[PDB]
Amino acid sequence: AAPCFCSGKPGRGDLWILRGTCPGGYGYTSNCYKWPNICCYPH
Repeated sequence: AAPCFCSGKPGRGDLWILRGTCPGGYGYTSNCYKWPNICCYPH
């Protein structure tokens, strides 16, 4: 998933698409949100 950076966080995160929240089964907890998509942390 994307190299897409988050706010405060260099490097990368996963680009998720038009989700208001990230899947709970994956392992995230930290994410940054950019409708109509998202990228998700940790990375």
